[PDB]
Amino acid sequence: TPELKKYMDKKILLNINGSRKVAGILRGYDIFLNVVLDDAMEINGEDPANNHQLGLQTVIRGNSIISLEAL
Amino acid sequence: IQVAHSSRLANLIDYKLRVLTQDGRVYIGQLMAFDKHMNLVLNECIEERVPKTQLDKLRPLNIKVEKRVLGLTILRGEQILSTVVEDKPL
Amino acid sequence: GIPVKLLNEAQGHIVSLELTTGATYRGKLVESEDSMNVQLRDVIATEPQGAVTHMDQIFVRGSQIKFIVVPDLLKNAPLFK
Amino acid sequence: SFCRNCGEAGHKEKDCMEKPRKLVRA
Amino acid sequence: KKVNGTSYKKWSFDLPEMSNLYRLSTPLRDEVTDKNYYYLFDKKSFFNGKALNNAIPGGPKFEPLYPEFNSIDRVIFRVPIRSEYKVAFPHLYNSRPRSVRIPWYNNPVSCIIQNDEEYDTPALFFDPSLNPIPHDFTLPEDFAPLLAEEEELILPNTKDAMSLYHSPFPFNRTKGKMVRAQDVALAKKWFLQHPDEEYPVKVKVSYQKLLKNYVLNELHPTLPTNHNKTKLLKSLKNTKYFQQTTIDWVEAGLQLCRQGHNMLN
Amino acid sequence: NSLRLVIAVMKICGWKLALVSKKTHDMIWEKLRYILQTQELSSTLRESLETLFEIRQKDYKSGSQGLFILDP
Amino acid sequence: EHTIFTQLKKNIPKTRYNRDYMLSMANIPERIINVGVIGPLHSGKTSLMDLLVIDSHKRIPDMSKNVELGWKPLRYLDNLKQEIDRGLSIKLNGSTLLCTDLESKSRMINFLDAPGHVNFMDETAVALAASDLVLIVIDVVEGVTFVVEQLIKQSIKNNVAMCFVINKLDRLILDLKLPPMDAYLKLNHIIANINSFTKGNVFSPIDNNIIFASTKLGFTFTIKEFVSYYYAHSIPSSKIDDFTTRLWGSVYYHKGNFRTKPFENVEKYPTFVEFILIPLYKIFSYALSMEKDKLKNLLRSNFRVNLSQEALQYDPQPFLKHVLQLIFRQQTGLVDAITRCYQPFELFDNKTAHLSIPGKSTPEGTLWAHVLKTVDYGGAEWSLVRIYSGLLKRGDTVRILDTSQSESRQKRQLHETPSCEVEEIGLLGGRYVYPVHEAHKGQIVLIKGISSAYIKSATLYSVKSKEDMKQLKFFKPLDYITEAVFKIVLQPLLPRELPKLLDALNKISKYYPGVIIKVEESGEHVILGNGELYMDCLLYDLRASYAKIEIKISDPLTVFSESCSNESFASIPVSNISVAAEPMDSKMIQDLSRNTNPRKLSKILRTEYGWDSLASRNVWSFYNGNVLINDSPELLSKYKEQIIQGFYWAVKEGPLAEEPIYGVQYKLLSISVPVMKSQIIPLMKKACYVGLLTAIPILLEPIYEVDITVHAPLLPIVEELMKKRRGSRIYKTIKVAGTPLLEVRGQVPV
RNA sequence: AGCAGCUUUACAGAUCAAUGGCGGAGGAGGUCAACAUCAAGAACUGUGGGCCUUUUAUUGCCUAUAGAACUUAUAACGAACAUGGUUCUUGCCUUUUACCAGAACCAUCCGGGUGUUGUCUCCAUGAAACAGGUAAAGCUGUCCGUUACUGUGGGCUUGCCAUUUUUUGGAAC
Ligand SMILES: Nc1nc2c(ncn2[C@@H]2O[C@H](COP(=O)(O)OP(=O)(O)OP(=O)(O)O)[C@@H](O)[C@H]2O)c(=O)[nH]1
Ligand SMILES: [Mg+2]
Ligand SMILES: [Zn+2]
Repeated sequence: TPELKKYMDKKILLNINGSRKVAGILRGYDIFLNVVLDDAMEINGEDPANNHQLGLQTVIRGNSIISLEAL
Repeated sequence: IQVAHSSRLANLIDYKLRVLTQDGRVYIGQLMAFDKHMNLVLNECIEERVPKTQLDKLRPLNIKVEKRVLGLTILRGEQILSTVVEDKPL
Repeated sequence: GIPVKLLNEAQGHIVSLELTTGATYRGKLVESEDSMNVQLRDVIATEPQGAVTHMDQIFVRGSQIKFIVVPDLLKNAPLFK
Repeated sequence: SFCRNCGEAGHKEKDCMEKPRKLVRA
Repeated sequence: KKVNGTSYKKWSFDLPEMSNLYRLSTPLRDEVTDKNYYYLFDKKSFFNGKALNNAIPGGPKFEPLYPEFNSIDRVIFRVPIRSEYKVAFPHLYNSRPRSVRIPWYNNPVSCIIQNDEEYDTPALFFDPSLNPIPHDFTLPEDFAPLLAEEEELILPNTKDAMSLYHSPFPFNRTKGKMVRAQDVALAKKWFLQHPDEEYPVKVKVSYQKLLKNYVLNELHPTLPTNHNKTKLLKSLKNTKYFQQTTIDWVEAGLQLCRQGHNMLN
Repeated sequence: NSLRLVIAVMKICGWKLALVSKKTHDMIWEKLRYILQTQELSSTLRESLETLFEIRQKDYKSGSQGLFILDP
Repeated sequence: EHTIFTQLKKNIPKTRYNRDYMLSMANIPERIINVGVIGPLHSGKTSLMDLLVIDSHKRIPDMSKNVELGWKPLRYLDNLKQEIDRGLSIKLNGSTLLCTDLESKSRMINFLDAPGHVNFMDETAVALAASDLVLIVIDVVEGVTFVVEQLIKQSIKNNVAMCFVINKLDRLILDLKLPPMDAYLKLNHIIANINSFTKGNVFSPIDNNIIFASTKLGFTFTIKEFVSYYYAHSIPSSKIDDFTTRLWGSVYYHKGNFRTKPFENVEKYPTFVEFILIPLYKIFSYALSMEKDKLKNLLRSNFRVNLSQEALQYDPQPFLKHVLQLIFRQQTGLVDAITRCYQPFELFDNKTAHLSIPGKSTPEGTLWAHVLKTVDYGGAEWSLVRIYSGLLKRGDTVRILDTSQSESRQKRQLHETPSCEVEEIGLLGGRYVYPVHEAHKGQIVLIKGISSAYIKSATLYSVKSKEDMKQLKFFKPLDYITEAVFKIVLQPLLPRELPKLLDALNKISKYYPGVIIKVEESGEHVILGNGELYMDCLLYDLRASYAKIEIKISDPLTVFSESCSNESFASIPVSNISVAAEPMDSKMIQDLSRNTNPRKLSKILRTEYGWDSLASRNVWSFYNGNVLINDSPELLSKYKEQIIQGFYWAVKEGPLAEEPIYGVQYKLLSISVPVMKSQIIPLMKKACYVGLLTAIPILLEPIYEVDITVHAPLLPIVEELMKKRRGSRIYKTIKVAGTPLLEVRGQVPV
């Protein structure tokens, strides 16, 4: 498994496919690197005006995750 | 250099190879190991690429390729197009 | 096979990844997997266009890695024997 | 105790007068 | 196959032969498998007894090697300091332990369960002496444990092999070098061990004296010089004045009698 | 499976039964030991079975010591 | 005359790996593990280290043909002349090895081989202080004896990881002749005993926490190792873990199917017996009794190992060892167990706190190290040091603070240390020292030049600046587990040689951590040790190596202590401040003997001990199992320090025979005074004496616990022996399951 | 097991120039001999490089590399076990020899291992010719056979036994 235990209940920023960024609290994960996020937000640029709150539960498919950064 | 026609990757350990990747670059180095995925270990690896400024010279010649010295390098097999032998073992 | 064993043998050394997106991360290898998922710590990230950003940790999905440069002192680790 | 070698009691294996297997002056 | 050749220098036997020799040797073979049997009754403890001029029961006696504090009003008498303690811990229980050689401390308590007694008792059995011990997924159907081809766990010679495995040298070996008939010290094991029976005084004294000679031989080695040159018979054989032949031993002995008689007369 | 009586009989006569019928005697021991080692015994039974093992371990005749014994 | 040691660089054995690569592990903390091999006397620790050493080296000059064949053990780490002659380990020794796990990832492992004799429990304590993880080597026959319980408890207290090596399995097969099912029941019983002491941490063969071995026959294995070697190739890879976890417990197998009950009409044994014990038994049985041709084909077909023509000529024991070494290979499964079981993120901080003080992490740029002990190694004096932080380089100036001063400096710091040079650094090699230029965090190493600044242990530090100096932590004195109660008095045979003896005693005091050496007021020297063997070893070292002079010694004695059995009959004052005393309660004596704010303490005393409100507040000090109670506070508070000092002097030299006072509570009942301090201290000592003499004074003697292993028919003889020894008593008699032994537990006055 | 790969000591078929690979041009013994060597910084030689010694002959140390037979750790060729000499201290004594029995320092004797060469016996004897070289040779020229592709067989790998992290395409424009 992805050893993502370190990241549980912490904020992460995921760089996903298509030059998109999503920040959220890691709620759980999967053998495929699928992840669940609490409090998820889409990141567009530097200005917070272009950021968009997503929803209560967000599932990200594992092959779409390029990388994740701890926050 | 000419190599035996029956040669598989299992035979080419310690040979210097040019390994060509899907993004247009080449990696030259002594092969230390390979894997069922075609993951490769290149010792003393160097990367060469043809810059877009010099790419027009290849259209229907001296090409100034840019190099990085990498060192001991793992290539992930999905990125590899093909491999060519450059040199024999010492 | 050996390339994955070599990566798990690089654990605790400084390694440099290049990704399929073109980005380069140099940092200390914290953890690795048979997928080539890697964790890096104390990381310098080079954007493909040249921008440099520092991050405290990064986890990279192994499918997105293009190549990994490990220290040369690994060339005589027991795994090659 | 019965001798392992000859069954007769009164002596141990090492003291047995029978080959290993498997009146007196006044 | 069994011997290197007529030079008769090396031997190599099979398990059933070694088993048969071990079994035939029971009256003269060594039976003490437990090394703890020799506690305070071994070479080093005899060396210490000699150096300390202390004689443990059944041990050899020797001439003494050497010719306010601890006053009785200051000493707490709880247990007598036995002579056995003086050889067991020779530095702790002696004030002047000169020429003492520290002994082997101990060996794990032996638990070798004995067998070969009842013809059909197996090699593996829970002997009366032992305490009791009173406390979906699938694989290919042809998958089986290692060595499943052999149904017999215990082979016909296994008991013998285990018995020989625990026996003292040389029954512990399947190959070896030949030795001179005079170098096989058959009776030595008897006096190196405690007397097997409560024998008369003269017998116990003989046991002690044989041990004394053994201890002196161990204490004073006389190493041979590496200069193997000029051995007598080989030197004589090199001359034309000596010839060789083969004769019966009794004839050779009678010849030596006649020759010695002529020499002296 | 009335072990409480088998144990009582074995304490008294097992040592002769081992001389006379060592085959069946060592079957009864392999059955009795399998019970002790692999079955959920009640304590008063268990400690009497274990005490039969102590008896065999050190003095198998000690189950018929205290009875009156007329000489042969 | 003292040790078998390789003095010549040229003759140091070459490793199979490159040592420069192993030293390149050392700059990575997480690639170093410190492993302490501990366990009962003769459990096989040194033999296990022989296996690791022989795996790691190309050719060992000290290895005879008898050792190579397996007739005798190498005993590499038992290189002292005493250890060779006595046949047991006496001093802590070790080796730094590059070890690879089952995924071929190498780590540097610093192994420390500790003596198993209870007399040398001090060396075991040093091993526990130095190690991250401990391999508890248990002799499968005797099982979890009382010493195993103590080592497990001590490991938990020391915050080390554990793995258990169930050694000498050959004794189940060849010695006891247990059938394989009963050998399984014996192994399961042992593991259940182990688990009864490990709190809630479960130890199991399927978790690899249990390693099976026969160091005599050169083999060790775990279930994962055995499966990867011989079963993984016959089953789908995605099922290997599911198979491994089913190789223990009440699981039965028949035709590719598993069941928690035996299959009808099959009567097979559990999966562990079928897939692991039976083949092991067959290896033993066949190597000893099968014809070499058939055996050669079986080993080729099943284990894919090829017997050489020379091996076919080997004698039975050498051949059995050779075959087992071919099948089980190197110690890879043991290294794999070690390296997965230790997790520094959940142990290292707790360890460093336990050995020093809870607090902030030490800065990465400051050198901090624990000087565990000094060793007489390879004809020179060295210091065993574990680097906790920074980088230590040859020639660096360092501050060595003798750990006896740690408490003082800790108190002064929360609110000058000797300086010396690291003249040499070297890795442990058992019979050699491999020199290195520097040592990193996590390494255990030998350092020369610092051993003059301390006696038992010390803290090594090199602060960057006075800022970080505020954060410096000092290591506590090692808990040597056992207390030295066996006593002997000595003096030189010739008075002219007294200074030589003094120098030798200083060396002994440094090389034997648990020894207490004190010069008495009469001029005679007192040595306190753990037991008769401990004393015999140190006396041999004095007479043969350090003093080289003849020394007169007394018969064995013991350390007594003075106490009271009733309250003081009268508040008698003294002059030249009346003090009273009472017999301390058993519960508090026990807890203080185990070392277990003013308001918090008052809660402890009021709830568990029931002391009254004043007593629970007026306690001035706790010292050597005694308590001082102060019951106008300003009138008394002027001289609290001097009164305490007088009490400290009294409790270490009582009125009966100037023996330590123990188990008494002293209460200050009055003061005789309004330059004064000079009188207060001696008079308070005198007051304590009177306070005790006015009670019912008594003498206490230390009582040894005794563990006796004996064949069960001989229990009457042990009984008679205990009856013949005054004050000795038998408290328990455990049957050692599946063996003819009993473990008889009792007590004997020292 | 079948399928697949690697490998080639054998057999068959095909091929058969060269080149390459592989293999080769006595064996077992002897109550035979000679020579060498066998108790020490746990303690071994050689090749290569540096320094010192040496003064034309080689020694010692450090470094690099290759090999380290036999013997040895509860230390030792020998799982065994004698005698002599000198000195000291004893014993019985009546002086010496011959002796008592402890020590220390030294010898002799009965035996032993390993290596190398020779010899002796028995049994064998597609290429053992000729020439050079070496301490010698399985070294060089030379000679003989076999092999390269396919089939069968042997040995090894343990691959088979398209669904998110690699190899059944987010590519192409
Ligand atoms: N039968 C058997 N004996 C063993 C085994 N391992 C060690 N021994 C023996 O047990 C004795 C002690 O072995 P060591 O390796 O010195 O044991 P140890 O744990 O280091 O002993 P100490 O450190 O002194 O406590 C030796 O005689 C070994 O031969 C084993 O696996 N089986
Ligand atoms: Mg040990
Ligand atoms: Zn008989």
